[PDB]
Amino acid sequence: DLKLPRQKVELVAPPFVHAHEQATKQGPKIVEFKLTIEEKKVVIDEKGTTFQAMTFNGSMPGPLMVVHEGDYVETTLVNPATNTMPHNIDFHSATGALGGGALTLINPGEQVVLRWKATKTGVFVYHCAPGGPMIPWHVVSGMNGAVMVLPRDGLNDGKGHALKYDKVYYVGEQDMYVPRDEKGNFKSYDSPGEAFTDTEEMMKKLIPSHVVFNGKVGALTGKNALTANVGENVLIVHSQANRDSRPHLIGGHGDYVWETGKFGNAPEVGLETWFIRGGSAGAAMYKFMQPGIYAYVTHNLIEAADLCATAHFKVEGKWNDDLMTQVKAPAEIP
Amino acid sequence: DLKLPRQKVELVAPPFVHAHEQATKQGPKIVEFKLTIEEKKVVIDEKGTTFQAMTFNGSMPGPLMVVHEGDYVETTLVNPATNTMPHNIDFHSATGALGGGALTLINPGEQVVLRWKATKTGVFVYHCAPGGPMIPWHVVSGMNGAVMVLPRDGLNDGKGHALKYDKVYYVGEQDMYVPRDEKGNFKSYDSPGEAFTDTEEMMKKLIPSHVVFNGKVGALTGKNALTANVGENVLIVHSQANRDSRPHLIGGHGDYVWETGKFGNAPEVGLETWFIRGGSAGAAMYKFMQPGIYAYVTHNLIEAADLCATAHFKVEGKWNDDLMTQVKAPAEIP
Amino acid sequence: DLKLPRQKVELVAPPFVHAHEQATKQGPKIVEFKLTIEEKKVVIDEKGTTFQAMTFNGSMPGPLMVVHEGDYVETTLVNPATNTMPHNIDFHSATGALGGGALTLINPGEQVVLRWKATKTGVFVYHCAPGGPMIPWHVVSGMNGAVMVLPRDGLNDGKGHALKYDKVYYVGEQDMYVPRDEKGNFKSYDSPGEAFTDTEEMMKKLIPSHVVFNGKVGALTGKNALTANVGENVLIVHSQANRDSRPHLIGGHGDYVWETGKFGNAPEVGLETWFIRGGSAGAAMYKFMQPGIYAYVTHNLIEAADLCATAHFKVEGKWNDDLMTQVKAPAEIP
Ligand SMILES: OC[C@H]1O[C@@](CO)(O[C@H]2O[C@H](CO)[C@@H](O)[C@H](O)[C@H]2O)[C@@H](O)[C@@H]1O
Ligand SMILES: OC[C@H]1O[C@@](CO)(O[C@H]2O[C@H](CO)[C@@H](O)[C@H](O)[C@H]2O)[C@@H](O)[C@@H]1O
Ligand SMILES: OC[C@H]1O[C@@](CO)(O[C@H]2O[C@H](CO)[C@@H](O)[C@H](O)[C@H]2O)[C@@H](O)[C@@H]1O
Ligand SMILES: O=N[O-]
Ligand SMILES: O=N[O-]
Ligand SMILES: O=N[O-]
Ligand SMILES: [Cu+2]
Ligand SMILES: [Cu+2]
Ligand SMILES: [Cu+2]
Ligand SMILES: [Cu+2]
Ligand SMILES: [Cu+2]
Ligand SMILES: [Cu+2]
Repeated sequence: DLKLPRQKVELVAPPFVHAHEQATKQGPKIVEFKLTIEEKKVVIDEKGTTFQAMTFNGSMPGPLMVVHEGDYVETTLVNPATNTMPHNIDFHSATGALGGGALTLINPGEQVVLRWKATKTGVFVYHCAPGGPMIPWHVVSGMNGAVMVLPRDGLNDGKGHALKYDKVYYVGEQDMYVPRDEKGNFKSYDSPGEAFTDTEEMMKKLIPSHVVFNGKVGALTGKNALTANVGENVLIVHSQANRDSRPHLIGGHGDYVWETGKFGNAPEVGLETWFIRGGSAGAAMYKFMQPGIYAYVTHNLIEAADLCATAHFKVEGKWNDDLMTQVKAPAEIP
Repeated sequence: DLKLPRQKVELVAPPFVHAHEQATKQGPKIVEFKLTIEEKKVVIDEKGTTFQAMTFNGSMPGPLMVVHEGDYVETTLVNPATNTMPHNIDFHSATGALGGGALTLINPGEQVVLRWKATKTGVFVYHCAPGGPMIPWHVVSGMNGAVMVLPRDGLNDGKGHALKYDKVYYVGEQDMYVPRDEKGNFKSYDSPGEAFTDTEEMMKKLIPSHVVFNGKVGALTGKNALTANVGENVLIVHSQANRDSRPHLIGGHGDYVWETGKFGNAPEVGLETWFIRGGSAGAAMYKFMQPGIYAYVTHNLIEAADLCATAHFKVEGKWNDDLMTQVKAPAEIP
Repeated sequence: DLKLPRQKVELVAPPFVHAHEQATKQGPKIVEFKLTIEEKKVVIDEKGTTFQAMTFNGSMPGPLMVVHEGDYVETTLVNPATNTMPHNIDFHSATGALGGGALTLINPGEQVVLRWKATKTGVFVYHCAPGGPMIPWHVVSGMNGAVMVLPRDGLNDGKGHALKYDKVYYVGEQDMYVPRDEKGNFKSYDSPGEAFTDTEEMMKKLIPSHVVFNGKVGALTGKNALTANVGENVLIVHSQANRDSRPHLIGGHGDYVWETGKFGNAPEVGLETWFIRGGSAGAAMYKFMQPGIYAYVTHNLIEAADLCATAHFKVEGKWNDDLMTQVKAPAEIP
């Protein structure tokens, strides 16, 4: 019935983002994505704590899907028979049927195909929402990601100037609720079903045990640090499907920030810390001016340093002494 | 002394709103409202948990009061002798005397009349504030509502285009603190005074037991779902007098949103989730494009699904397959 | 190497702010500040609870530093030998080296001199950040303040009109984590090092025991109330280095508010309550219209009334009956 060209997208694991154009001369197309649900026990910290995760495509967050305004997004959702629970998908970018959730419920062994038109620009959460108390449980178990709907002319600053990024990263923040036993050690479970009772009791007290980026403490540090060069404009897309976050780039700024994540609104300029409302994604762009290590954190510093919510950037380039200099190194007080 | 025409308003229970004009050719008037305090034990969940509520006009939230910029709002506050405590009222829309709280303290058996000029447009909280530790207790017991001060020319989009709503609903979100006994069951009390000690201990730990719309789990579901039709522009006013909230219309958007609630500022466009700061009201308008059920939630999904914060909309009209379609129904994986 | 005029600033204790110009015809200069770290046991409430504080210049918050865009800020940080721990400083206003933290780590007995160029306007947090789990601990122990970077032409409303304040106050909000013993009394400790284990356990549960302005319950009340006169435009700078806050002036408004704190963005108008994201500072200006007492609170009313987060303003001038009047004093119900 709908006769537009079709384009397949090969999704990639976060924090990377599949190849895409910013400004395009393509007209609308049907863009085809596939997500396969995987339920799996994973390690979430350096002490070896385990967690019953539920994921789109094996990752937390699920992959970033990128399209342009007026595209039709056609998603094949697959729930293999090796899973134990029904799942679905709700796109905050979509209109009707609970974001698609009412049309995508699939038992283990089934798949479904949903199409929605991308009428609203910005970055948006997607997540599983199977019904009732299951909705929060599936989301905080890892079943969330994001989709970016770009204007066809790319991003702008709201004063008529183009904003082009040199690279984009997707940082998905996940609040996790891992119960402790009487001795005070984290509990491990054999199945998501068995984790449910204890996990729900903890969830309703609203305090996470862990808050992590990309699924694990230290995921985006060391070999897996984010990278840039002095002079590069980097877009950081940040989502949180359940709980607020307050991103901050230590040693940098948000030069242009859409904290509510929606490109019909002009970005704010020159922020120190921005706010991602639980159930939303936002985006910040920064042109790096200095080399060295930066940390990207939520600026609840207890969550950042003690609960897991810290990423690093390693930046190459030349140090600018005009911007900052150590006038006198540490020395004994006169 | 002040010689303007007087107009009486018959308040209605939320989520409905008394009849009013958007744009008006009336000039300023003295608009007269009456609020009668009622203290009462109420049921707040489907399990039969009870709660010592304190309310304006018998409802949680108190009713929405609607006026226009430059009107004088004259409120008669009544504290009948059947109540046990002093009460007052603080309007965030008003200027001076702690929002009127310093001029409205009334013991059981008394009434008072306050007038304030509506110099600031937007939606604003009102709440009881009797002094000291009583202030939070009365507010989280249900003594809060909102008032909407419209521009005389009605709402606009900040680019010169009128925004007219077809209907308005008021959703008041209430964080409730109900203590549990040693067995882990919710406690019941014979009076608000007796609930005070246990309730205050719990309040200071900052985690609610319930978060509800319109006073009870499921208040705005079933027979009492909100309603609309495809093509209707609906304004949703949302208040939270004590704690943040992150409203989201599942399957829709906020087409025009004043998250800080104040109409001197242009609305933001095309939001997925917005943020209501504790101690404020905000407003979002959406033109429905699809029929069916929508849920309106705070997008802390634990609060929404497990603690009570979910409303429904039932929308009539024709399904738009261009916006969304199930391409292939659930079927066995090839 | 850098040959600009030098200007020394004598810092003053909050909530006051050192003398400065708004709009200036001075060009860039090197502005020189000195901060001396002090670790000390302090009383934080009227019951006599003690707390192991760590401070810049002996105060919580540290003093407000005021400069203009394009100034170079040269800070001497001193860690006297009477202290027990290493410390450093991170300015959110600065670019590179973790905001200066990577260049300013000093042991007891040492000092360091850092210079950074003020390229971004607004109000910004500064705080200690010595590494790892120490980062949150030093911040919630009191090691944070703010710096205001003004445009050279002073503030404006984003529609071409100047906004000039008659006075400025700095309100620093501090979340404190004081553990309790088995009887339920607050614990006291002999050193910050000894407070660390118990304090960290409590911090990771994310619920503060106290939330205070200017370091103590009631700090900004009584003799130490903030003051103004009817007709005065007052700027209130508010910071929170770790946790969100929702400032509200009871009986007033935010006439012009930069909630994200950055003067490259136009202020919002006519707010009731605004939001300071943890890890940021914001600023609100209000022209007082009515005399009397006002309270300035975070509008989580439990935090304000029960945990310590309330300041007062005493305002002199003539009462305006047009804005508000008690039409009928409290009287028996007919
Ligand atoms: O950045 C969005 C912001 O910019 C304005 C112009 O100030 O509109 C720009 O962006 C629109 C959406 O991308 C474009 O269609 C428009 O052509 C462009 O000027 C604002 O209207 C908008 O809020
Ligand atoms: O939506 C408010 C926003 O729109 C602007 C114009 O961009 O002003 C409009 O609204 C004012 C308040 O309602 C009107 O008085 C004005 O006439 C109208 O243009 C902005 O100034 C304002 O922030
Ligand atoms: O208040 C900042 C806001 O105002 C605008 C004009 O609408 O720019 C003003 O402020 C700039 C920064 O101070 C000035 O450089 C400019 O000259 C002045 O018009 C907006 O661009 C800005 O976002
Ligand atoms: O050991 N179980 O709580
Ligand atoms: O049974 N009372 O806690
Ligand atoms: O008495 N100590 O927990
Ligand atoms: Cu699922
Ligand atoms: Cu959702
Ligand atoms: Cu009351
Ligand atoms: Cu209030
Ligand atoms: Cu320190
Ligand atoms: Cu910081």
